[PDB]
Amino acid sequence: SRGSSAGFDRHITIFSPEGRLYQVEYAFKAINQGGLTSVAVRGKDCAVIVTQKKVPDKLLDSSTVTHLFKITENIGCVMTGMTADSRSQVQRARYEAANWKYKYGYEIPVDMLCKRIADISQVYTQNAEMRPLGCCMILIGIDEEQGPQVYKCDPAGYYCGFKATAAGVKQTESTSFLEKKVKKKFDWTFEQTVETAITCLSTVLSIDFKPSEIEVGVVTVENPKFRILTEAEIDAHLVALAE
Amino acid sequence: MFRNQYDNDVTVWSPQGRIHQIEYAMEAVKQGSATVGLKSKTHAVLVALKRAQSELAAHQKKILHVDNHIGISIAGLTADARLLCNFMRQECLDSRFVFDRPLPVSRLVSLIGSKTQIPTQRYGRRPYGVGLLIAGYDDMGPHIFQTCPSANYFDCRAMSIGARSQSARTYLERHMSEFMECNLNELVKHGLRALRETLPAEQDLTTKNVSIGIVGKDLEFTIYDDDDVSPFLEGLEERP
Amino acid sequence: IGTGYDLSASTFSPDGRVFQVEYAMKAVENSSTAIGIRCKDGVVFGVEKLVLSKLYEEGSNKRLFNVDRHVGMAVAGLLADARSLADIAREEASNFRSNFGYNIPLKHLADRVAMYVHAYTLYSAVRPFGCSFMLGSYSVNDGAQLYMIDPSGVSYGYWGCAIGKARQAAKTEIEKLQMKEMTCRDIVKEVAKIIYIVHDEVKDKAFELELSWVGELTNGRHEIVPKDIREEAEKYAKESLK
Amino acid sequence: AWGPEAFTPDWESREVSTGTTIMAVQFDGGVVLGADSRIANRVTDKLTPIHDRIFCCRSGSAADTQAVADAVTYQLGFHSIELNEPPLVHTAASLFKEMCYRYREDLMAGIIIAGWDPQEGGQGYSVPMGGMMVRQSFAIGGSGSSYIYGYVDATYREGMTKEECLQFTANALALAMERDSGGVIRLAAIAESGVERQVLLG
Amino acid sequence: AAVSVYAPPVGGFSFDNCRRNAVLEADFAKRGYKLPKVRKTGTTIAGVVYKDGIVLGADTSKIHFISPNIYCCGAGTAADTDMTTQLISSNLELHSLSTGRLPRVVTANRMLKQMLFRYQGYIGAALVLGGVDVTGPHLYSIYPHGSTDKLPYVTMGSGSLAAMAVFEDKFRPDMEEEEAKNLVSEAIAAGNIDLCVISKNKLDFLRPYTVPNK
Amino acid sequence: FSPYVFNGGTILAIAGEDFAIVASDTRLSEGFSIHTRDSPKCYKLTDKTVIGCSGFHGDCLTLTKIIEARLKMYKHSNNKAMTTGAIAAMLSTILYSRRFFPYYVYNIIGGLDEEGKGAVYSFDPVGSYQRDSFKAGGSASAMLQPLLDNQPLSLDRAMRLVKDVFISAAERDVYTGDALRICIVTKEGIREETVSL
Amino acid sequence: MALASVLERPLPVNQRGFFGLGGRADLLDLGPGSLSDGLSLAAPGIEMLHGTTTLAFKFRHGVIVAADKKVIEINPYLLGTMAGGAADCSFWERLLARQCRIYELRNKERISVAAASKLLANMVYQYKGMGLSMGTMICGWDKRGPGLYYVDSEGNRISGATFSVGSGSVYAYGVMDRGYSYDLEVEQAYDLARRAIYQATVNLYHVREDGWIRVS
Amino acid sequence: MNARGLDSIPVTELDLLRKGFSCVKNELLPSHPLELSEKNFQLNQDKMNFSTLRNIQGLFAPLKLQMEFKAVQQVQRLPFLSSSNLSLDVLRGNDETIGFEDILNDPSQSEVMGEPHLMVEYKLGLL
Amino acid sequence: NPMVTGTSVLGVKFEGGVVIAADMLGSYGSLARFRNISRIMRVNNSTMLGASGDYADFQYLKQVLGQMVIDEELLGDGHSYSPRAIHSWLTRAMYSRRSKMNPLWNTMVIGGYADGESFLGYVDMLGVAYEAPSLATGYGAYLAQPLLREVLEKQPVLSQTEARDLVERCMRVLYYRDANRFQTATVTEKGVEIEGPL
Repeated sequence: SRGSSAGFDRHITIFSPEGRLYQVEYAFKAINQGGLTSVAVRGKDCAVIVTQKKVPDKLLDSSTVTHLFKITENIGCVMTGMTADSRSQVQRARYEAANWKYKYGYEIPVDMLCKRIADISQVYTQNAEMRPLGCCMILIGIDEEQGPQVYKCDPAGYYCGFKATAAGVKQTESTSFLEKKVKKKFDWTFEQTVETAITCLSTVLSIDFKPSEIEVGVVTVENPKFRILTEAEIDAHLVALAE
Repeated sequence: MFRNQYDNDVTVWSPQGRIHQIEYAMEAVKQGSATVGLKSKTHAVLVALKRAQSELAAHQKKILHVDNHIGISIAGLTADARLLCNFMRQECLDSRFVFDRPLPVSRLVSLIGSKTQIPTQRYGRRPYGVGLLIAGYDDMGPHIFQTCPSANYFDCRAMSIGARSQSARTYLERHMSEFMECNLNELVKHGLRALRETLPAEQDLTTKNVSIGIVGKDLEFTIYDDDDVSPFLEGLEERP
Repeated sequence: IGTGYDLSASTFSPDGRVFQVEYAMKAVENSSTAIGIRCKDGVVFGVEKLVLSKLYEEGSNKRLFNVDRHVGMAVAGLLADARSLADIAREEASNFRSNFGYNIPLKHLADRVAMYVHAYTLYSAVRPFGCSFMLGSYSVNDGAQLYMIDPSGVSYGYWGCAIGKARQAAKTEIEKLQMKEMTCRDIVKEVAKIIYIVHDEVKDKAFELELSWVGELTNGRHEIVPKDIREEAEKYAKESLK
Repeated sequence: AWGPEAFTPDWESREVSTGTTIMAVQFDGGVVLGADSRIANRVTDKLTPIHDRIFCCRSGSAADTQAVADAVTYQLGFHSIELNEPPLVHTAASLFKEMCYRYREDLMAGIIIAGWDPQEGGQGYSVPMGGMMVRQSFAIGGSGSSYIYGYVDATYREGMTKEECLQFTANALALAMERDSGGVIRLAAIAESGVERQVLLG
Repeated sequence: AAVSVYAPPVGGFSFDNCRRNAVLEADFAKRGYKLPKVRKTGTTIAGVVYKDGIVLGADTSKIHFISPNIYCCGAGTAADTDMTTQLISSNLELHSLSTGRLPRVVTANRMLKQMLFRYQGYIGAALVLGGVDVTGPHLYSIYPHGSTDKLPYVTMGSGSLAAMAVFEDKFRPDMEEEEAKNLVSEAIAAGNIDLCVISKNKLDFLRPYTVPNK
Repeated sequence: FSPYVFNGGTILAIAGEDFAIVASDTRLSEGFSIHTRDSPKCYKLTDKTVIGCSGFHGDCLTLTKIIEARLKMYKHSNNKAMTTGAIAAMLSTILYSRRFFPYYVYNIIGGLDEEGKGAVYSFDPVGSYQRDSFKAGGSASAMLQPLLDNQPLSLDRAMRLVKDVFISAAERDVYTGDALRICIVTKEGIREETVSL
Repeated sequence: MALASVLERPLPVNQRGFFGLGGRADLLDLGPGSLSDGLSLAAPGIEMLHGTTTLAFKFRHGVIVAADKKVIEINPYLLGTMAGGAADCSFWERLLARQCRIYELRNKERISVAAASKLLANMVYQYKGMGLSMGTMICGWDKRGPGLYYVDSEGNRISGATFSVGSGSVYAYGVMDRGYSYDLEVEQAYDLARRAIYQATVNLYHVREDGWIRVS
Repeated sequence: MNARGLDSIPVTELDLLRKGFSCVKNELLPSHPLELSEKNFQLNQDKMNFSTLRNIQGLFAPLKLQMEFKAVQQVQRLPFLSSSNLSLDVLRGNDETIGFEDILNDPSQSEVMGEPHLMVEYKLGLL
Repeated sequence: NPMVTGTSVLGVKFEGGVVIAADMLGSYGSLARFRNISRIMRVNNSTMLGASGDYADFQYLKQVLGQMVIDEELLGDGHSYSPRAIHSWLTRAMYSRRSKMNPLWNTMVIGGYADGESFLGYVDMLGVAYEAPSLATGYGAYLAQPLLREVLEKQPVLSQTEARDLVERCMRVLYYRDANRFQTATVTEKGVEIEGPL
């Protein structure tokens, strides 16, 4: 440690006169640096994750550019923000899930994983040597007694369970659209969940999508393993939506 | 004018992507005295110029002994030179004890660079302010290596470091094409003539301000001081 | 403008940026240009190596390392950091081979080294690395592969890459190649030609071309180009300059 | 003396063994892993699944072998998630060998590993006490390892059908168990399509 | 303040009286005296898995409590059994409070196994563990050296041979509750009697967990 | 598991007015079997000192390597080669460093002193040493010391005596070698020659 | 390697050549070391003094010690005797001499007999039961007059006017007990010591104001 | 497997009231087979986690864990008082389990304690 | 705790290099069912190694030595390990492991051909090392060393075919002592060639 900067704004362990930490808020602002948006919707018997896919160069290999990861055999993920921080947090989550399984003899639940990640992330807020990671994590999975589950955690260390959440630049508009849809009706099948998840992003960004511009991952009760849809299936869903 | 904030530590990058403390440490090499090192097809020679505090004090020694086939020359600080010399000696001793073979100069200099890179990245440290010239002999023949405070090393055929070494470098570059055929004589003479270019035009080289170190095919590292240097100085010309 | 928030690697700008990492990435553009092109059956590297003085040997301070029996590496930026990262990569490959008894896949090695690089941009007791590098490999069951890692810690797969002072012109020149349907023997000449075109002689006195490939010709091994092929490629590039 | 003659600690005879018998036999499409029963028990499963297509059988101290199996299952699952591919039997065998060799002076553990992978097909490895790692066409361990070795070696032939391999393994295990006991013999056939377990009684 | 202390102390077991006791016991045996001994329990215990629950039996209480759906029986050294059961019960209560739902049998089995293996079998406690959770009824058998074993019926104690013979003679998969109770009672008597019945119909797995009373 | 093995050998040392003689056999054995018939046990340390050790072979090798490393360290630190007495004191300290797990080696040091006369030192596996005029060690020391005691001399007569002592001792010992090596330390340097047995 | 240097605790995991639970880590450091001094931990023929007899007594004019070398000259003003293991006696008395010289250099005044005996006893007491065997009599003269102490490896440390250890201890002790006298001249003391050591079955020392001398 | 773990007699040539009642021979060997195993449980567990994590993922993970531990273990009370170890327990994963180190021989109620300055000097390495 | 002997390893020196023969048998104790395993290692272009004793330690040393060779050849500076360097490293490793009462139960034979001169060394678990024209360790160590010693004493200089025939006849005598398969390796100017099993 080389000391702590002086000011109500330049360090993590210094309270403002009004009683608020500003480095945490700046870490929150750091999420919008990527420029992408993510939407997660929970159905009657399924959970769906949809996100953008931007490939600017032509010499890039599009196979190696992705934002959907896999924690365990039955837990998915999607990250928004700084790429390196997202990957580091993914590795930490994998290690924590493996340790829980070894110690307790059965698979870790989604809420337990989210709580563990949030508890680890809170410690960086109360010490002068470490800094928060600029990313947010959304997990999906299926419980035994309960159905699908959607969870989200933020750099401040706060986590909650939702019915339909979003993150990124267009979070507010996505939240309003999802609120209207859920208030209207919630009983959805597998086809309806994917359709509404795609429609939210389409109508918020005002873009007619293409099969190679999005990536989708689903979890269903019949097949509880995380699965990433292919270009043909994405195109079929898009054609059905257009018709 | 705008540099005052970003030149107080080695853990801070300047807005132009430069570490100013490394460049400041590289300037301590030019605070010493000139040193010249060259090599031929068989031998490797080090020549150094010694200074004295006063007429009643012995001249400081510049050429040290590392092993039976490796020797170094110093230009810069002194404590760093002593620490590096201790490290070199320990590594050579351990290698000889374990494998019953001499330690190759390339491996030794790689170890030096790896050790020196560390204090330029972490807090609470400063870079080594010393530059070395290494002459050795192994299965690949003679070798001359140069070390920098920025943890950089080069494989040279003739090099000069210290204060006002540009003249020596110019002479070595001009006379580079004749080094690989000379025997020990005229090779020590080429080195001495190169070193003589760092002096004012009025004064010359005596036997109390020059040191010579030679290592060869079947001759171990030896240091010639004081009266042992006269045979090499007999044949020099009158500074043409 | 990030004045006041750019003295440590653990400080966030009011718009959510870390400026020390940005300065470290800016530092890479102070060195010469290195390119790498992936083709149908191999990967070939090329580095424009400046000459400091005539007193140095032929093989001094190279910029192409042998990480493993099947992996090459090309660097740009501060040299000492490049040596340190090469040592790290060698250690990782050796550890994997010792643990599991077969050659490490390229993607795993890239991930390991990228995470190690990223770990330095989190604490105030150290500073970010100041060098970028590329990795290349080939195997019968996987094919050619190429990756890049930058000081922030982000890695990606590429069909053709360029790092250094003049990456923009090099990328423009590369983007006019159908590298998917050619062979290493036909890519060495193109690499040499691009390097010669990009080089600027007004601000740089002289340079020496450095080349090496890995692929089916070398039977899955990273090797230096033979001297005659280097001479032929240089002659072709010089003729094409006219 | 002990210098020029190169004496050996002879791990396998540290204590007398009166346990069950375990065998793994390779056939064309995969591998067949079996174990017999020979106080209480008779309703116990002696086959421990390590992964979806990898199994193992244990010999020696119960607690030590169970702890080793738990740790190996941990490490293999973590590695498979990291590399994003189905695991190889060689990796599991190496993971067993590391701890079976480092703790040779503290634990009494003998492991045999059988499984299937898409790269090399059905494989069977032996890691006896001491840390040795050798791949074999057929592997025998336990108590009848000396009683039935000659018969198994003489009778064994090259890759046969799954049913013939199951019959051969059952015959060898029955001859091993009726040395002079129990009545329950458990078998498992591992192939690409999946494991196929069955129990023979009476 | 003591003048001979350099570092702060720690907790856990203490090994101060090891050598002193080692020589004292030898001297007392040589001169022929008596020293206090450790209390032991050796009464027979049993258990069986019927259609939709677990039945545990003991002879004279001796059936420990680990959770509303998990119970255990012990044989060996009384103090070790009590301590291990209490520690596992507290840890499982913390786990249930954190996770918000009833625990599982495999979790208790794993904790007990790892503890007993950690202490190298010097803590003598042979246990019979049984319970029911969302997956279904389960029954285990743990040993002092840290080796578990899953069976449909187990017996421990001095008179376990007759009980095992009775179970081998008259066991049938998926029997009724009364038949299981009668079988356990007869097996215990073949070697008063206490019976514990954990049934799926008396447990709700769709409600948030609340702390019970003790 | 015994970490000690006995190997045969026999060493001798005679100190003169301006010379020193160290001799030894050249056999390596393990009681019954014969390892090699060519293995001298005399090692040259500097231009004026020689050491001869016998016993367990691995300990002998380790001791010689440690001694050479320490000699190099002293030469680097003090800018001069160290004398015989300093070597003896350093070896005594090194030997006592392992009192509770000793080296199974018997050493004899011979060479010249500062004044230019012969010097002989004899040690024990723990480190006790003293200066003598002639000393015999090894397996056959017990049956060889009385002969020397009942029998300073010049170089030629001392060599004659050494030759007859070893030729008489070899025929009555089961560990003596087939060749004899003699190292002569004088003011002009060191020379050595091998005598067949 | 800068992140690993910050953590001021070198673990085997952070070093090179690590794989599995162990690896090529214990086979890396095989050098001969740089500088230290320390006895090795516990796991042939050891020279021991068996047929030796010693004698020592103090009187008005100093301390006279005789024996049958077997007497260690620690200092010009301090004397010692060995009995048992020669190597242990030599090593520990060399350490005692070094300690006495350090004390004299620091304090500009010679050490006393009591302090030296206490230092030797403290050094040899740490290894009780390990296997050390030594018995020493320490003679000297300081500001409080002549001194005489007996130190062994069992922690014993006693002071007296007459001591004797050896094979012929009983006879010589009886002789010099019969012939003892505090107010004794130097010549009669020499005669008594010679007669006692003769009847025990010849060296002879004499400590004075300004250092010991050799008589015969 | 976390509980299974895998020539230092210096001579002063590099106060007896402070230290006493100790001999090298008795401390040469342990008194019980479980003594060293219990004294070094946490160290062995950390070593095992570091080994597996380094073998599977790489060098970065154990280095980051050690850096976090060192950073969080520098804001404690002075050694003559008792600390709570909240964030260290959270990072280490022992925030929801109770062992035998917590209910036996409470360190917060120890029967011996030395001088403050002496402990602070000993921790710094001066003594 | 009980001890059993190890398999036999033979070695002779001829004009152009060295010849080494080793037994294919697993072990003489309860591990007799692990048949048909090789015990001959090729280190580099001018060094080969034969082992006799415990197999796990042999595999561990094989791993370490192969990794060291790969590490040295990656640099490509023109320096390689000579047979004497391997001999010294093995001796130091054995002694260091022995000093901690955790030895490596092995008895190695090293042969090589560098600079036009052959090499033949011997290392055991206690750190005893030497060089001899012929070596023999294992079950018939005392029944084969004098035979090879006298045969080489009669003719100090031997050819390749004569050395191979002598090794074959010694192995035949050893099998005739107690009643199958073996393999032979040779180091010369061409390199290390291994032929087997026979």
